[PDB]
Amino acid sequence: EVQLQQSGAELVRPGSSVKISCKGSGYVFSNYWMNWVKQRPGQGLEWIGQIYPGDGDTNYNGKFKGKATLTADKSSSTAYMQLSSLTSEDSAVYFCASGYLGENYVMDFWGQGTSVTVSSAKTTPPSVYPLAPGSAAQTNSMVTLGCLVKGYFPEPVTVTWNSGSLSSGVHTFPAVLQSDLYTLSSSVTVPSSTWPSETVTCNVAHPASSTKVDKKIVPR
Amino acid sequence: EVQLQQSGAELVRPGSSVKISCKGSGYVFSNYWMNWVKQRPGQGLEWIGQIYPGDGDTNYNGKFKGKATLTADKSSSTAYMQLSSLTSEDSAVYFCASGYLGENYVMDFWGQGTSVTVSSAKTTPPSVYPLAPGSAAQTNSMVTLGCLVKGYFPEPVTVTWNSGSLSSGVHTFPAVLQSDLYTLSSSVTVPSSTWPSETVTCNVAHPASSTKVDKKIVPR
Amino acid sequence: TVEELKKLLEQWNLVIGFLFLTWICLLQFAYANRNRFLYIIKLIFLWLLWPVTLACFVLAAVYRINWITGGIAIAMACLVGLMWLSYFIASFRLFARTRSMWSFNPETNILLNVPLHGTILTRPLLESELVIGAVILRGHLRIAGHHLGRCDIKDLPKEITVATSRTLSYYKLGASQRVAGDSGFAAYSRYRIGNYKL
Amino acid sequence: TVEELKKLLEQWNLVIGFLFLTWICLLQFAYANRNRFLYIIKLIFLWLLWPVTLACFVLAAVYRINWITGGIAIAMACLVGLMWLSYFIASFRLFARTRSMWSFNPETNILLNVPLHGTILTRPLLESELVIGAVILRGHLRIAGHHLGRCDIKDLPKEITVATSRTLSYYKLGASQRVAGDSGFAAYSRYRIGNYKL
Amino acid sequence: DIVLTQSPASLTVSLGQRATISCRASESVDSFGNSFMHWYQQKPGQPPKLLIYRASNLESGIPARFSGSGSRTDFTLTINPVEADDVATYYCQQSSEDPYTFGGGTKLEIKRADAAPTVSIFPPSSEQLTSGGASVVCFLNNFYPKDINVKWKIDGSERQNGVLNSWTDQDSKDSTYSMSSTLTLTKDEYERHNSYTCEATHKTSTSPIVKSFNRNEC
Amino acid sequence: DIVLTQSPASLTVSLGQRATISCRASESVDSFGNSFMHWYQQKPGQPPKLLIYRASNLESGIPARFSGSGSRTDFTLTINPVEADDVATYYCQQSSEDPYTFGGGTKLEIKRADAAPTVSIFPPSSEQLTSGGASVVCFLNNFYPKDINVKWKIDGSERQNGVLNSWTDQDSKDSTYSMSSTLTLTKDEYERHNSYTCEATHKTSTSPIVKSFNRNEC
Repeated sequence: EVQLQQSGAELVRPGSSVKISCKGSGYVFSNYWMNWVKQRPGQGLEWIGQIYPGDGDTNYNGKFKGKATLTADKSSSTAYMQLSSLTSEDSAVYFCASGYLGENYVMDFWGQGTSVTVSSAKTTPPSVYPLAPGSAAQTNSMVTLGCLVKGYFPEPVTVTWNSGSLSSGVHTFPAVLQSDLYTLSSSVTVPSSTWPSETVTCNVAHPASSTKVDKKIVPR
Repeated sequence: EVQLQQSGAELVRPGSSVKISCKGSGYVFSNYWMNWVKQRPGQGLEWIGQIYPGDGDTNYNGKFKGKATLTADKSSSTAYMQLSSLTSEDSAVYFCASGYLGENYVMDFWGQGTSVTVSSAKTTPPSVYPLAPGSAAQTNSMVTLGCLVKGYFPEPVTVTWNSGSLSSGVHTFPAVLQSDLYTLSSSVTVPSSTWPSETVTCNVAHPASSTKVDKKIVPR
Repeated sequence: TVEELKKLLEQWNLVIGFLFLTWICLLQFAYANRNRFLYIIKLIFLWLLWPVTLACFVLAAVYRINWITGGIAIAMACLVGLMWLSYFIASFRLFARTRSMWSFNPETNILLNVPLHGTILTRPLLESELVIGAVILRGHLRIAGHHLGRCDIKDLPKEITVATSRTLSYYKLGASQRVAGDSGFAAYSRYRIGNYKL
Repeated sequence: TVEELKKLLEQWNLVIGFLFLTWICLLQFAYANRNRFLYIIKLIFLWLLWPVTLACFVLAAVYRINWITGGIAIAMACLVGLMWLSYFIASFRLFARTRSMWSFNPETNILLNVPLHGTILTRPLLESELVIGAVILRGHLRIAGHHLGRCDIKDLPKEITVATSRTLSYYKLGASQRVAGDSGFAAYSRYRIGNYKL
Repeated sequence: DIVLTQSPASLTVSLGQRATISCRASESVDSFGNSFMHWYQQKPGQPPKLLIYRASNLESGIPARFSGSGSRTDFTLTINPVEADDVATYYCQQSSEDPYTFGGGTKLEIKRADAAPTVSIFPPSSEQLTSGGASVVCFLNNFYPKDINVKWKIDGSERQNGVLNSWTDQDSKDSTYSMSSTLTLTKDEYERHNSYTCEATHKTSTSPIVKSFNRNEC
Repeated sequence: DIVLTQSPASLTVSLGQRATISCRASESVDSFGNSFMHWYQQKPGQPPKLLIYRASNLESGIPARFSGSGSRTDFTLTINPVEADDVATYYCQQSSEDPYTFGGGTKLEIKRADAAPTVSIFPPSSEQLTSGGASVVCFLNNFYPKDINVKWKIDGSERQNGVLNSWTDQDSKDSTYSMSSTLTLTKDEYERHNSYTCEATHKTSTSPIVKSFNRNEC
């Protein structure tokens, strides 16, 4: 089973350089091509260049010629991409793909993606607040609860409920930027018999600031 | 890693029939040929016949035509050989072999072998006795010990010392038939400092009669 | 008798020029893998010139300048007759073993007869091998470097390889390997060279 | 003028019979994979009859019965000259791309140029494919069904496939798989069809 | 560089019908004996998934509902049965020349039955109050279509500033939408008024659904 | 049926020299373009191991010290370097006709330096005595060559019956032999005499090595 695993999240100041990693397992890494597809958060995909670890031959697109440098190491079975002279335009998600037969013109299996943010804003730990129907609890046929995550940077953040044991009726709303800080909301619905019989909790994981919060919610 | 595993030991009365099993793992069993090589204890190898599990095609030698029947099952990935009208001549060891590419004229990997004994003698549990230098212990530069296994049937029997932790200077002598019973001897040598500092033991395992003996030896 | 012999000589020069043109076209483009139409045309010329060659030799044998050219003409006639009958014998044995029209191709001497999905596909072979490899390469069977169609690892457990004289090799499936994609490795090893024809 | 014209007609009949015999031998056995000696012989006849065919056509053009056969002779002469120059152009481009003597074989239009252990082995190809499979089968490399020698999985990470006009495909190693034996699956996928010649 | 153009930029189809996506090209795409045209499917948060390669071959592991069409100037991706899991953005890519230019992208939408939104208003928590602020959040779940707006008023005074809206992508099970409107204000200004209500209007009904509360019962 | 004949039936070679094994055949072995001749190595207790297939190809996993020769009438297995682990029985097999007849088998022996046998006599145990018998065992370990005999006498009376000899196969480390001579007698008859001794003579010395004991010290 061939697969590709990249690094995590990268946050670098403008004018600096970043080195994205892509490695594969289950196949001869030296005989397979790379693609390094770039996708802006608002725009579509954009090809950058290819690299063959067997002989080090590298092909480029022309727009990224000099902006991106493709290097590979056969001993570690890992491919690298160096992005120098980074600006706010370079903030995008990069995917590395390869073919089943090792071809270069077909992209079969991809990576999970590497999000790169180019900004001068320092990381800020998220603040988690509970969201309950304080007025009268609205004990109707089906009542819903919520988890607010406000004031964090940068993206992304993972929100789950009771360690993933409640995946029904969950809606994780996308975050919106506000004064260099993101605000994210998540709403979940539960049967009126289950709440408040069992105290449910919303989990927040922010790897950029290492803020592991497990705040739980109760009636007023 | 392709491999072939057969059954254990078979002891059948003359005039009866036996069914030897041979199965393989790590390859498509339906596309590989069998050989079923027969080797007498005193004579050499002797080919019997081939079988192709994909279509059930069976080839024979002519001498075993009717004596041996080759059958295979694709669901269980196991090949079978039925030997009817057994006599004392049929007492031999049978090996099943196959090729790396699934060919029939080349035997690459074989099985551990299946010993078949055709006799009317009932199984007799082995009797284990110690063997020590009773006269004066002969405490010379290097003294040796022994383990006697007399009165068992049929072959084979496995003799080890202290669960295989003493494999240096060990000589397991072949057994000889005597009045329908076999007598086997095994001698081991140990440094004069080790004995009798640690009481060594000789292990005997006879799967035919399920006689597990762990008799240990001490000075007179 | 001066001008008419020259006129007929010019006609024969034009005729031999036309036959030279046909010879060059046959030797330059008439091949099975280059032009099927020209391949059939070359076969037709071979089949129609064999009896014409025999008749020309017997005509050059019945007439003679001396009893030297007659013996040479007889030798040429019997040699081409032997070649003719040998070619028919080989082609008839080939077409009795297999059921393909490739048996009459002088370019090929070894033929494959792999049936894929009920149709016996015939492809030429260059050498007779104990084991013949086969790759899939995303659902495109390529036994002996011959594209046969779309298939996966679940192939036919039998192959037959015919030759001009005897040599009806029988093969069977073996050594099946799969990859992350839709490719494969399963080859065919020969186990019998007997039971000729069908 | 009666008997000598008949005698020369008999000589021409014997000559045309001999040329028919050579034609039949060339069309029946003279092939690259059937008889190398006869293949070289057929090449020699082609190379020596091309200028002879051109000269015969110009001779049949300078003389005429009327101004109808002259135009036909001119057309045949220019057609065979065009074919001659086109064949030389194609062969010269082929021999400038690769470095093999197979460039002059009319039977083959696609050639492989795999170097195994320092020697560029040339094998004919029938079709141009995106990916070309390769099996080992106990240490006998069989790229495109062509036996090349003894090798194992540690192959050459490059292949080139030449054609008559442009089409210099470049391949690279990929999809390497091993088995319990000494066989393999590693194929070659094309990644560039540019940078012609060497 | 081939400039690939997709039409339409956004397409909506009823559940059970067929979808047709066309990708225009600047110049000829077919190479010598090959097309080198690919179609990719990308879900939000997931890497692109290859559907059709060479414009006529189905990718392994992909259901047989995807097919390709066109030759050397146009390429069409056809999905005869459409399912709730088929919502994504489809891209077209060419691999005949060195620049591997991608398509503009086509977002596929599913036309389903209208569903009334579920309005739930959540008053600010005490943790927010002791932190130094007060934010009220209104949740609208299980509604369709996308067109919806939220009206915020306090004590009869409609407010424009401080409200942030976040629309979720189409679900792969029931194909409904979810949106949240958060009004972040200061603590003192939050207690300067009396009533906080959330009014959500939708095309499914002429009367908007209202959720209201006060601070004198909490 | 091809009757394969091997010559010699048993071969001894010094350590470091080369071994040559020839396998005769009844009729022609080579088929149409192939030989179908195989060489196998079988150790005692282990299945046969293929060394050379088609009489000219080395088997994978086998050291390059094995080579094949001959064509269509004879086949020779050559081992240029011989090692202590090369002791086995070598067989030749043909696979050109339906009956896969095997060869007669050639046992390979290693010629090493002479070693004096180690003589150790073991008196019968009390467990044997209470079981109902009494058996004395003499052990001869680390000797070479095979030719050796044991003389059994009690109180000056040499005994022929009741002695069983068992020779072990050649070791793969020091290439020496081991043998055991067991004299199984009855308990009462065992105590009817006084002395029990084991005399082992070998070509390494004109004086045999003697081990003796009595029952009045045990």
